Amino acid sequence: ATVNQLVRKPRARKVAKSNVPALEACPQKRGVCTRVYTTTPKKPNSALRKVCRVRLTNGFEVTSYIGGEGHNLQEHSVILIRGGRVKDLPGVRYHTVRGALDCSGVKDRKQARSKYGVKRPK
Amino acid sequence: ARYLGPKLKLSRREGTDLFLKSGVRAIDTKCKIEQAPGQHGARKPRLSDYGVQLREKQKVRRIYGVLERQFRNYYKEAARLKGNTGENLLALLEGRLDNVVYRMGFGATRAEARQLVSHKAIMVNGRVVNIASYQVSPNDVVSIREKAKKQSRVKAALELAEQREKPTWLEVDAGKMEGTFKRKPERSDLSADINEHLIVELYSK
Amino acid sequence: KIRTLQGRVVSDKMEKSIVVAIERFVKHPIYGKFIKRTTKLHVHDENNECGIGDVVEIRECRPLSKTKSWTLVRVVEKAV
Amino acid sequence: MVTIRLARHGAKKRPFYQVVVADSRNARNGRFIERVGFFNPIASEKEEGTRLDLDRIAHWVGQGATISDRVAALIKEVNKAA
Amino acid sequence: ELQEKLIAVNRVSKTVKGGRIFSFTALTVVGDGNGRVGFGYGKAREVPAAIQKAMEKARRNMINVALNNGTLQHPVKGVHTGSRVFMQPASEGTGIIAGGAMRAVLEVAGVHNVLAKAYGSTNPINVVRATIDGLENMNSPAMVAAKRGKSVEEIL
Amino acid sequence: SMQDPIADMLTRIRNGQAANKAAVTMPSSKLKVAIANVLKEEGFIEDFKVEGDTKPELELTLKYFQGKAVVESIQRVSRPGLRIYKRKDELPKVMAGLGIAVVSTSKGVMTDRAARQAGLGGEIICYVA
RNA sequence: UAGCUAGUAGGUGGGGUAACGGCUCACCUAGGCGACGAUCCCUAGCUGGUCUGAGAGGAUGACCAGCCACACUGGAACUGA
RNA sequence: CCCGCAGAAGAAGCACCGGCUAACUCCGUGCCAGCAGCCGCGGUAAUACGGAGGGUGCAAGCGUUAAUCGGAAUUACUGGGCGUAAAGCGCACGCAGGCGGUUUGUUAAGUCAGAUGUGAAAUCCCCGGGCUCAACCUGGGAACUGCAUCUGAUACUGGCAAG
Ligand SMILES: [Mg+2]
Ligand SMILES: [Mg+2]
Ligand SMILES: [Mg+2]
Ligand SMILES: [Mg+2]
Ligand SMILES: [Mg+2]
Ligand SMILES: [Mg+2]
Ligand SMILES: [Mg+2]
Ligand SMILES: [Mg+2]
Ligand SMILES: [Mg+2]
Ligand SMILES: [Mg+2]
Ligand SMILES: [Mg+2]
Ligand SMILES: [Mg+2]
Ligand SMILES: [Mg+2]
Ligand SMILES: [Mg+2]
Ligand SMILES: [Mg+2]
Ligand SMILES: [Mg+2]
Ligand SMILES: [Mg+2]
Ligand SMILES: [Mg+2]
Ligand SMILES: [Mg+2]
Ligand SMILES: [Mg+2]
Ligand SMILES: [Mg+2]
Ligand SMILES: [Mg+2]
Ligand SMILES: [Mg+2]
Ligand SMILES: [Mg+2]
Ligand SMILES: [Mg+2]
Repeated sequence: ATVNQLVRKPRARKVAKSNVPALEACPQKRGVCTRVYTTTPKKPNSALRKVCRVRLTNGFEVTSYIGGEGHNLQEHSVILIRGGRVKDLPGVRYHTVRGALDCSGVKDRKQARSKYGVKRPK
Repeated sequence: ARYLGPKLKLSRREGTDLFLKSGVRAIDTKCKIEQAPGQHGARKPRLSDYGVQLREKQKVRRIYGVLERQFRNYYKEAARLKGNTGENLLALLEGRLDNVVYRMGFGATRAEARQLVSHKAIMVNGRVVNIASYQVSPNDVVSIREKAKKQSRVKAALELAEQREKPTWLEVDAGKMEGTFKRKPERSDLSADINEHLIVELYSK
Repeated sequence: KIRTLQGRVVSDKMEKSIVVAIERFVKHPIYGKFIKRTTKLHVHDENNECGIGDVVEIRECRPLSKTKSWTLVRVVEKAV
Repeated sequence: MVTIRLARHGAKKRPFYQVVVADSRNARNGRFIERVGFFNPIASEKEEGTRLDLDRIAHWVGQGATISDRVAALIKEVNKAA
Repeated sequence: ELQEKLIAVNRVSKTVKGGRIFSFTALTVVGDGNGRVGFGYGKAREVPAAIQKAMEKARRNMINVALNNGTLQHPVKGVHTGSRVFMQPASEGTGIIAGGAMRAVLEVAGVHNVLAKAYGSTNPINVVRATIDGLENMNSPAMVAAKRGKSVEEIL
Repeated sequence: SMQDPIADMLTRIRNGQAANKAAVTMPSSKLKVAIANVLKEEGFIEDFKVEGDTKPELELTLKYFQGKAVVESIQRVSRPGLRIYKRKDELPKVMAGLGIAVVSTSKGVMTDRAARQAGLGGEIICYVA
């Protein structure tokens, strides 16, 4: 606090870690489904939340949520994952991107279609 | 780009008359001006603070036919310019070419004026201008070219304008169909129902 | 009149050469405290007239050794 | 050697040349010793388009500066016009 | 003549043997624009009653403020519990660039051009209290001249 | 240790104002005398009186108007731990020009306004509002 | 990462450079750097600028321009202004 | 760039609508399916899921993710604190270091003042000008908060000398 003290030893900037460190400051990343499963939510939620453990192109083994009703994913299925946590599931930091490499868009969606990789119905 | 949807809808949502129709027949006859648009129109929820500011901004934008990026740019310009910010913004909006033609009266609506400008009916200083956002300068005469001078719509529009209250800051000749933009309008010349402090606050959120 | 600097002789062991601290009383960029910073310079002195701890005025010159590009002009305040 | 020449600036299809004194080795728009004028070939009427600092140019020539064909032409035009 | 406006209405609990008893507290602030501002808290079992009580309180315990041409007279600090407040005499036409509660109290007071910030806690009740305190603790050039024993021209 | 006499003097003045004491006394110094003179000129105190030969004591007579202190606030600025110097264009305006700032310039200790008029900076000793 | 350095630090004389110089060599002196961070480790081309911010600052160095370094990797010289 | 031809003709989507945050209803499911930036929603009347109608905001774009600054006075020089919220070494001595009562003299290092040189051009800002307008291009200024040198001032701080 004393100016002399500051001169001797200045103030450390508070290094804020990223909450999506497997991306490595990339907006998306490609990966291979190591394992596809359902899991129980955190404390006041009830569900079987769909999630895939994915080995990324840059070495990292993360787990990624799979949003939307129903999915075609299985083991060895290349999907795009993005940034975003599911809160009520512990340790899930990434969503899969629907509508890329090997992940389908949600069926019969008419709203938020861009969010669920759904093409314009005729 | 342009707003292409229902116009009386815009007026109803805002509350005021935005002059989005020619005004031969009154808007109370054209729509339920008191009731808001949609299933839940009669219900009127109480607007907090953000909402009121947003509504004011929407009103002004709708009245003139400026999209958000353009409006924001205009605001930036007003702030940059010396003097009062709201007044500057209003002056710029008025300066717009479509607005000037409408004020002169070579079009029933702002839409009509813009269409004419687009379709190359309007000369600024004897030079065909095509842009509705074209800033007119002081002492600039702007006239209908003869090809658009034969339009019955144009003559009808002139009559309608004659019905309306004529603006002091321009001087327009109906037979010659040319008007001289003598000076940038004063705030006293513009409408009192338009509030600028709300708009300024909104763009200073 | 020539550009010249004053400084204390921190050592004079190496023959024909002295090291001359040139303390300058600079202000700190951020905190505003005035901190004493030092600039040691190896200075050439012929005849080895200077002692350790003295005060000596020096000027810049063509390099006389790997580290020695300053020469002394006059010794002053040579008390012990 | 040192030369006195136009440097291309402006937009696509709308060149505006800054006449600069510069060591010929330097790139056209790169390092330059002194900027001694401008020339605007699409310049409209009631605009000069050209502006040559003649005294500086003369001084540089005396020092030994070669002149681009275009710059020479500009100088000739300026003298006639003025 | 008196412009008045309610800043915040807040729900409070007492927790009795039966269960909880809720009630509403309304903090209002009134002022004449010409300089005079006064805030009032108020508490009641229902919202409208609380606001009315608040209005009465506000109308009483007002305080006069020396305003120079619709803005402050000098940079002023204001303190209270959480509320550390800064307020600056900004140029005519800037408008009031000031937080929520702050904006309300200033507006009713009649300052049209100020730059404020609420540091520390921004708890409405304390920040309004702080702002009013700050406004009072602000003398005019006539007042400073009187205290120091000079003319206003000597002070500038 | 006593490390800042001017600061001590300022503190004494503030405490006197708080406690409604008529006069405040302290060991006199030349800088202190100059500061006192400046304060008197600007009218934040009624008078000062240096008294003694071997170790003289400055006695300031404090100023009251309506029950409250004339010296509303009085803060040290330059201090031994951190000296502050300003240029003539950077000279501060205390309380937007109502209060004064005592600045020690090349031509002696004077108020900020006087220094500004002269066209010279110096050590900003203290603000008074 | 708390000790580092033997052409190391300085001198004399030869040699070398377009040029001063441990640049190089022989001898002489025993120095030189270091808590105002040497040495060692990690990261990084630098600046005008850019973004942001009331400012003070923070982050950054794509495009345009100045400077530096590199040309498969590691060494070397020749020609030549 | 201009002139002529035909005919509304070839040209509107994306997100959101529980609060923060502008915009609400019905149907389907029934802690499931699903949503989510935060807080939260869903266990059979869901304005929070999915569809529909209606509405709101942007618009040739609109959303999501990543990244930097802001808000964050949340590294607090401007601009924080330490009894009980995180924070006074268990207590002392003490070198380097930081700070130094009061008077006079001297110095002018800090400090302050004026001048001179430089601080490339571009960029930013200001008044203009040119592309139909704008973006864009561009003239002239201002600015480049800096650094150096010379000549001054003697309050304060430093040095030196006596008290
Ligand atoms: Mg549950
Ligand atoms: Mg567009
Ligand atoms: Mg802004
Ligand atoms: Mg030798
Ligand atoms: Mg690298
Ligand atoms: Mg800030
Ligand atoms: Mg590149
Ligand atoms: Mg090689
Ligand atoms: Mg050769
Ligand atoms: Mg709402
Ligand atoms: Mg549930
Ligand atoms: Mg949703
Ligand atoms: Mg239902
Ligand atoms: Mg939700
Ligand atoms: Mg839904
Ligand atoms: Mg801070
Ligand atoms: Mg804290
Ligand atoms: Mg505890
Ligand atoms: Mg203790
Ligand atoms: Mg002393
Ligand atoms: Mg000392
Ligand atoms: Mg000096
Ligand atoms: Mg123009
Ligand atoms: Mg420049
Ligand atoms: Mg002294």
